[PDB]
Amino acid sequence: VEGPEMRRGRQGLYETLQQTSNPYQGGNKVGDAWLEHKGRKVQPRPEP
Amino acid sequence: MREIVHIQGGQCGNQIGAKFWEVVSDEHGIDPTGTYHGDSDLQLERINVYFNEATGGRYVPRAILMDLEPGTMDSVRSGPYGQIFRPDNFVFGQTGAGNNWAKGHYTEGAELIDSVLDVVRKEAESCDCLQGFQVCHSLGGGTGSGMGTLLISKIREEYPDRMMLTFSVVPSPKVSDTVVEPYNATLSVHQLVENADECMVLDNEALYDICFRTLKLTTPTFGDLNHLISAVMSGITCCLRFPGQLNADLRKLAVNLIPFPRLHFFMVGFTPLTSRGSQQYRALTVPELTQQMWDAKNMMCAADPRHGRYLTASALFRGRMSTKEVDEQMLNVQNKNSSYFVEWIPNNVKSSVCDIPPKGLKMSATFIGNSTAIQEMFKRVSEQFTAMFRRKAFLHWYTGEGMDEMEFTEAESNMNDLVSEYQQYQ
Amino acid sequence: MREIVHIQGGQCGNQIGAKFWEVVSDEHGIDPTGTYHGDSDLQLERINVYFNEATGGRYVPRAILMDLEPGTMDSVRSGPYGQIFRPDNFVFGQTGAGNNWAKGHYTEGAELIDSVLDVVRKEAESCDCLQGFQVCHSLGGGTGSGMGTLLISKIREEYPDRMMLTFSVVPSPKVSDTVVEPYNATLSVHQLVENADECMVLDNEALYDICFRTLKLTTPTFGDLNHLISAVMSGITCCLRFPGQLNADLRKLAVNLIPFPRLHFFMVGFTPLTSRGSQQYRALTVPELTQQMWDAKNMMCAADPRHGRYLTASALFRGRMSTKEVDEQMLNVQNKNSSYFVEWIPNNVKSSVCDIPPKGLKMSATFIGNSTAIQEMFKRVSEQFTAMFRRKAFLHWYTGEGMDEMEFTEAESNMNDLVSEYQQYQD
Amino acid sequence: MREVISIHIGQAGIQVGNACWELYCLEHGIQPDGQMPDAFNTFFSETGAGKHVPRCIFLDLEPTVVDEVRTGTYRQLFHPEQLISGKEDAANNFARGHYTIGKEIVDLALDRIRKLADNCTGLQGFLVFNAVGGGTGSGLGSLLLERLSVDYGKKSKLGFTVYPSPQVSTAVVEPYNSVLSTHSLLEHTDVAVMLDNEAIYDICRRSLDIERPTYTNLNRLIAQVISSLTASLRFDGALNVDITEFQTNLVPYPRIHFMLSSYAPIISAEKAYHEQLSVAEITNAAFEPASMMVKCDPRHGKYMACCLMYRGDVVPKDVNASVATIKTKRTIQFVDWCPTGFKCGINYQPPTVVPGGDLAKVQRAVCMISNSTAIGEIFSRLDHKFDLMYAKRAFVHWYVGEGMEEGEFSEAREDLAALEKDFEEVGAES
Amino acid sequence: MREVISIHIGQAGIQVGNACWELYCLEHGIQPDGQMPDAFNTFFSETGAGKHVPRCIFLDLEPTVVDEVRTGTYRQLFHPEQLISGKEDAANNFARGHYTIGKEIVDLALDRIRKLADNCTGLQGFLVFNAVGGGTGSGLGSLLLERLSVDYGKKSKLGFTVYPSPQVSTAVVEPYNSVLSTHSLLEHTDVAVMLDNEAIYDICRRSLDIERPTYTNLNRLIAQVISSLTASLRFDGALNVDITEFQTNLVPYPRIHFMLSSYAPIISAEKAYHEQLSVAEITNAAFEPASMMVKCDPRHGKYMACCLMYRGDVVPKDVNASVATIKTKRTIQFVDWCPTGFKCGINYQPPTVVPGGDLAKVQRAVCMISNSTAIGEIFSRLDHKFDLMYAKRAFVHWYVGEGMEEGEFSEAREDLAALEKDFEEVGAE
Ligand SMILES: Nc1nc2c(ncn2[C@@H]2O[C@H](COP(=O)(O)OP(=O)(O)OP(=O)(O)O)[C@@H](O)[C@H]2O)c(=O)[nH]1
Ligand SMILES: Nc1nc2c(ncn2[C@@H]2O[C@H](COP(=O)(O)OP(=O)(O)OP(=O)(O)O)[C@@H](O)[C@H]2O)c(=O)[nH]1
Ligand SMILES: Nc1nc2c(ncn2[C@@H]2O[C@H](COP(=O)(O)OP(=O)(O)O)[C@@H](O)[C@H]2O)c(=O)[nH]1
Ligand SMILES: Nc1nc2c(ncn2[C@@H]2O[C@H](COP(=O)(O)OP(=O)(O)O)[C@@H](O)[C@H]2O)c(=O)[nH]1
Ligand SMILES: [Mg+2]
Repeated sequence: VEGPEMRRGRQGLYETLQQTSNPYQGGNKVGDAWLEHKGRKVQPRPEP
Repeated sequence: MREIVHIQGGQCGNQIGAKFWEVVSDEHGIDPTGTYHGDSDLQLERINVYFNEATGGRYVPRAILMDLEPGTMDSVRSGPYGQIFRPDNFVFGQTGAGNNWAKGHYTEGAELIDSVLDVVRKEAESCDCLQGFQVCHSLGGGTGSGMGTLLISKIREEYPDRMMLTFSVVPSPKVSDTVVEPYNATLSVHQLVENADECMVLDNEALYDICFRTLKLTTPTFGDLNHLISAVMSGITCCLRFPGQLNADLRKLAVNLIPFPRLHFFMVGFTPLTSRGSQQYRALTVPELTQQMWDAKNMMCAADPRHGRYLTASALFRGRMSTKEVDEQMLNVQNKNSSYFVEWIPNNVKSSVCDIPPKGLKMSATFIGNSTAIQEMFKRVSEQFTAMFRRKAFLHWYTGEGMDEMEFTEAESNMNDLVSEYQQYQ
Repeated sequence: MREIVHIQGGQCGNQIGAKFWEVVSDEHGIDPTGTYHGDSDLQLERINVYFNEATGGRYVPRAILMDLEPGTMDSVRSGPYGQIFRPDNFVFGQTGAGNNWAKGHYTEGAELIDSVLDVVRKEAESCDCLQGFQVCHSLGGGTGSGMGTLLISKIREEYPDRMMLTFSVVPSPKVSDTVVEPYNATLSVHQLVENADECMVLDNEALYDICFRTLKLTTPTFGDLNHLISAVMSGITCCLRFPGQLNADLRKLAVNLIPFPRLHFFMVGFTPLTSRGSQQYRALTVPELTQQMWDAKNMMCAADPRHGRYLTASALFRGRMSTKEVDEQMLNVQNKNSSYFVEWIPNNVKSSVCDIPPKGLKMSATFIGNSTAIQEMFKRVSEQFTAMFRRKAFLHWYTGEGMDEMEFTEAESNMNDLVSEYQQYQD
Repeated sequence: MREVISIHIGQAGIQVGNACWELYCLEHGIQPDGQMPDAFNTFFSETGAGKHVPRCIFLDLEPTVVDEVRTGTYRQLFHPEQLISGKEDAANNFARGHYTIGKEIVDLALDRIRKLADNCTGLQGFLVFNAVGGGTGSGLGSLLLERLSVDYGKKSKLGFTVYPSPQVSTAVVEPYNSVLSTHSLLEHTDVAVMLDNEAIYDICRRSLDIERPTYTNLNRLIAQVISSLTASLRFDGALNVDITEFQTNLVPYPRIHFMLSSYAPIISAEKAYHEQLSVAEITNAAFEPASMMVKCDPRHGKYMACCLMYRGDVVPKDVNASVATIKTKRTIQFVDWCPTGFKCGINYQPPTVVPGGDLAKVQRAVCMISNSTAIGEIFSRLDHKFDLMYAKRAFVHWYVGEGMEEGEFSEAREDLAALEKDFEEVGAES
Repeated sequence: MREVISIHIGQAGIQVGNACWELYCLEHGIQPDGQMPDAFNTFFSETGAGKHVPRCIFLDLEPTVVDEVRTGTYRQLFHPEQLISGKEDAANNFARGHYTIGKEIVDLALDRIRKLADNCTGLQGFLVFNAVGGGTGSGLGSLLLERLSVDYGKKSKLGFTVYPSPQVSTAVVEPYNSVLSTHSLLEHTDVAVMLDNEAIYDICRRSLDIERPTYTNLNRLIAQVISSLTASLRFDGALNVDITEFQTNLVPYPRIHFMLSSYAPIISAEKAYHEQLSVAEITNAAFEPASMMVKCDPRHGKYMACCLMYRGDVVPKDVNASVATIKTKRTIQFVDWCPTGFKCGINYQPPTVVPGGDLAKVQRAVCMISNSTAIGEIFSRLDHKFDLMYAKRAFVHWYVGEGMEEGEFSEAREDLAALEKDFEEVGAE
């Protein structure tokens, strides 16, 4: 029967150890606590 | 041609070496079906160290799986890269030790050691110049703790001049996994003193600490800890399987890390572990590898290295790396921290470089450190045994199987003997 | 090979220090991603002052951002130019001091200041030569005051041969943003006198009338306020990162502007402040720069320079300028009104020229004034602190965390010492 | 991650708790089923997949008000175990809520709080809601407030208490229960933000211009005050404030911790278009006495410490400009020893509008929460009412039967003499 | 091969076993007729062409509870002659199930154990299910466990025994039956797991909010615990615990082998939506005393040994953090000579849900079995009930005439007297 993270979505430590891919400009955003820090809302407006 | 025979012991050993061959075969470019799919001839340049050529290009490891219950036989067979092993190396029991060190060593280990010793004798004779034997097991259990240490005593008598690499996990201090850990560990360490050439101490709670703080993994699974062990198991044999500007095999490390024959326990770690968030922003250079090398948070042992003096140290750098930049930063860490290195051995740190790095990484390094701080693990394991032994609890299981209580009394005496020997050199 | 470490503390520090990193990244020419996109090769000459080389040519700032409240780093990362900072430098807390100097300095700082000196030390010996440290925090608050000044005290003990800038914002004269501002201002001053090598003061109402009367904008926001705060700090280090005819490093800004070690507090002013509707009528000539630079309205502190003389003045000119007109204008203002200058220092004004101007503008200047008129900013806070303390107001919150009134008596004793010695040298 | 655990005791708290949690689900967009169609995380804990439960307990000895929530529009919103009921109510008796009935329910009540404490990582504080005139509002809260202080050290508590008006009240022993509850909230509650029942009736009649309001209408604009002060914790702002920021900013002395409350824009939907709602107009309306949530004339008293909670499209200069204009007005008077009297908390979100509510959609809003010396007028009239009640020991025999003793009446009266004399001397010029 | 044989003795054995194999066939996909539409070998032996039969025997002296299984929906699952019946009941007589009518029925039982043991390749242990208050469970269980000890030496024998409650005893001669059963189970059974029918009643009333529970709802909760202890065999995990792993790591002394039982998440369907069930929260619920399945208070005792069986999607990272947080709590106490008091076992399959059962779908679950010094409270109390009854020889004439003479009462009294002296010295610091 499959383990926890095989059904969570993140599989193995290949990407984070071999340092392939990239969190920014990429697809994988499921691993790192800095990445799942959501943070407050954004109300953007350029400086006048 | 300097080949290594792998022995995997018990629940911990069979799971560690499952991911260990899952990484090394990927490092050498081996697909799940055991054939070859690589691109550089350097990968196939030294495969006799770990693999055997078979008919049709099949690559089978020299790994002997040994355990007392058949539960882990399906666990490694149905896993990823789980079919690469020869079936004659699947020597297994049926009853299970049940965390009974006496059962793995005396009662049911007797009818299984004579079977696993035939397989090791089969694999050792087929290969030409044995660099040594690698064993992986646990110290808190009964199958890899008891029957694993019985294999060490038998294999040392048969091959006394060969080298034993003992890979052991130690019971964690802050968290307990089995109640009988003081009985299992203090007994298993004692035969590791006279028989094992060198031992490489691992610890689970240090591996949990590394994943949560350094790698910043939200969920570190049971195999993520296993993956970090395999990254350092593959680093010890970096110079064997690959060329290098400065070569350092197993025996060159052992003579430079063992000043006295009973002080052969090491604390180890892997340098270039950066989190996914801090992945881009790290300028991967030699100063980064050194400042993470001697960080106490990067160690994979329960003992803080700042507590006890480093007796000897070893570094195995990997990558196209400047040999001066290695050397001028070994001197930097020795001079900036003078009290943590022992005085009566000049030039404690020993460094070597392997020209090819692991896949996807450009600069990497693995560590071995023979420190006198590891008595903190040794003293703590022993004092749990002394509190256990004076009440004689959890002992009727042990003494009902062929151990009188006196054989335990040499166990803490030898355990107190090493903490006496570590005490005088610090 | 001179490296400047930027330190931001608290709600005000992490928000307005972000915009300082907005303008430097816009002026050195790096994108929000982190790569170089500048036109000239002059920008790449001195990148090491503020940024670290990394993998893929990315430049990560030498900045540690630190506070006790998690709300700021939600805002810091979400804003533009927010991805560039290293997350290892993003050390934060969980409780939050909440405008209290005692919680930041003693109670809830003690479990975190040991963490922030691990992060600072990692970026300390990473670079070659520390020129010093710069910090931009708040004095009316508590998460950047108490937590900040303890860091400022600790780094001087560890690194005593390096220099300190404190771009500290003081409470406004006519309005107050927090009730307990006079306590946290005076307790921060008592620590910043003996630890900070020099101090530059910014005041929000001094920014408010500038952004309305001179910049002719009806509703500037806080981002408009922080821009002139961000613009002046880039004028501090203009001569470092870029060549020029005459170079003034940041140690020059210390050794020249400060006659005595206690008399180090300054005031700052950005010179070319013209609106969008009034720029094309104005001729961009260095007489027009020098008249605005010496104006009382242009200063970004609560003081009025007609009250007190300048002990030492400075000017950080940026661009291609004729230095004869630069020299003779400062000579003229020294000769037009010798009453407004301190008499017992001849030729009080320093000028240094950076050959490249900032983006868009072609001629600019940055006034640094160690004026004795800024004792009014000290005195008005000092009379507020005496009046609040004499009824022991708001004191059980402070003394309950490990404070006693001995420091509060001592904090006043250095507070009124400054206004006494600043008035003494004016006479 | 920071969280706040609101506490509501008494049926006044539950009806406020029905109104206050109505807006929190509406403002964050939570449907009554409890699903999302990290802003919720300061009030709602995630459970499983896309589900939110309130970080609150509804403990009350009266079961009819508790199960009304269990059968209302929010059946699947609240955790049924967090809603704690009682077999019999205290019924305007502090003795019944503190000693006899209260003891067998606070053991279960603190267990839920302990279960709530481990779920949240960093707990910012507790918001306590009760009516000091009620039995379980005075009794059960007082037993609960002292148990929280001995369990969680120094953690912030916000007393959002409902006091009876000296001119209008709906029970005869509310002076007894308010006096006895005040004896417990001085030593425990960090900030006691006051609310008057009759004062907000005048706001609905005059400013909100609805001539027939009910308690559902009255609780909503109270609930709009509660969200405005905590929205800075909820949402980003130019100058954010916190729960922990508020106590050390508005309480100068450890036994003067009472706050008056005022909400500036109170206009109807038809009035909303015709009013030029503006930053100067709302701030000038904030200091206007009829906008106060508590029936006070601040001309008689003086403002010691004040606090401005700004929501919406507010630029920094006019809120600072409104600071200067108030200080120039001789009508608004401050005590001479607190020159820095304003805290400006600006939030970028305009307040939400409740469907079917009397309040209209507005862009800018101000929540004034200010300490003042006019609060002693409330406690003097309550003490004057308590003096007539205790002059002949009427309504005392109920209290002595259920555990309480005669001497507790004198000790609670002794504190209000000390509280009243402390209000006068602090406001006294020196 | 990992192969275990479970025996069910007495009325409580049959009803627990009926709810047991109900959950076991649903776990492995076995239909009630036995037709599967690799891991079944722990409890089901494959027979012929695609049919599986339980590795159990339902032996009892009441014919009414045995043929209820025969007439029930599981007529095609169990073997016909593995459901052993009896002509005459023991009828609350310990001497009858030991000497009078227990002799002629134990020979048929041993034949079916031998036939089942030869069918299984490697036997892993024995599971027994009884209530010691009844005549059949105490009497025949004394004789049956005696015979398996001689026949099957040094083999693990797991005991799931149900004891009379402090407050409730639904039979009068239960203090006689319980004390005389403990004389036999002390030397022979390897691990005994104490259960009390009235502590499970408190669990069902509070956790499952059922005001009217019955024996079937009690046995659903028991079947979940037995499955959780044996799920390590049937499915893999990061840390899997054999039944042979279990005895040696939790039994410190030969005469101390009684265990407590705890299952952490007991949540109905309505409450499962709102409760955030994570590892740190449930490990506090496992050590919570109201969730303990016997009426001994662990605050009075000291935890000597403790085993944790974790089911479901349990990561191993937080179970180390969860155990350490328990050890930092002051209320949970450990004996001074055992600093290492935990055994954590992690299994990857979630517990199944039966259709119509009170338990709901839960992602992660914890089964805790511990050894504590508070077990002397349930043994000194039943000592007081038996000593008071033996003061004037109540209900003794029934026992004397059925073979068991008067010495066995004094002998079993002295055996439990040494047992009471045994718990007070092991807890001594
Ligand atoms: N503002 C406001 N006040 C309320 C509301 N409901 C009740 N009150 C006030 O609360 C007073 C009664 O006190 P409570 O604490 O509610 O009485 P209780 O909770 O039933 O106390 P017990 O009788 O002991 O159960 C009334 O006089 C009202 O003035 C409400 O919804 N809004
Ligand atoms: N766990 C559990 N215990 C039960 C159940 N039903 C009855 N019991 C217990 O069993 C006790 C009755 O004694 P038993 O051992 O069942 O009686 P018996 O097995 O029929 O033995 P004899 O009557 O002598 O043939 C009661 O006191 C109950 O506590 C059940 O369904 N589950
Ligand atoms: N790093 C690591 N440690 C393990 C692994 N498996 C088991 N352990 C450790 O080994 C100890 C118990 O070993 P055990 O399961 O009893 O081994 P056994 O004797 O073969 O059954 C525990 O402290 C575990 O933390 C593994 O795959 N990796
Ligand atoms: N220019 C500017 N000043 C600010 C800003 N935020 C706060 N301040 C100043 O800082 C003081 C309040 O800071 P505060 O938030 O309490 O600091 P902290 O809580 O300790 O981090 C006020 O006097 C403001 O003048 C901002 O965004 N821009
Ligand atoms: Mg009520």
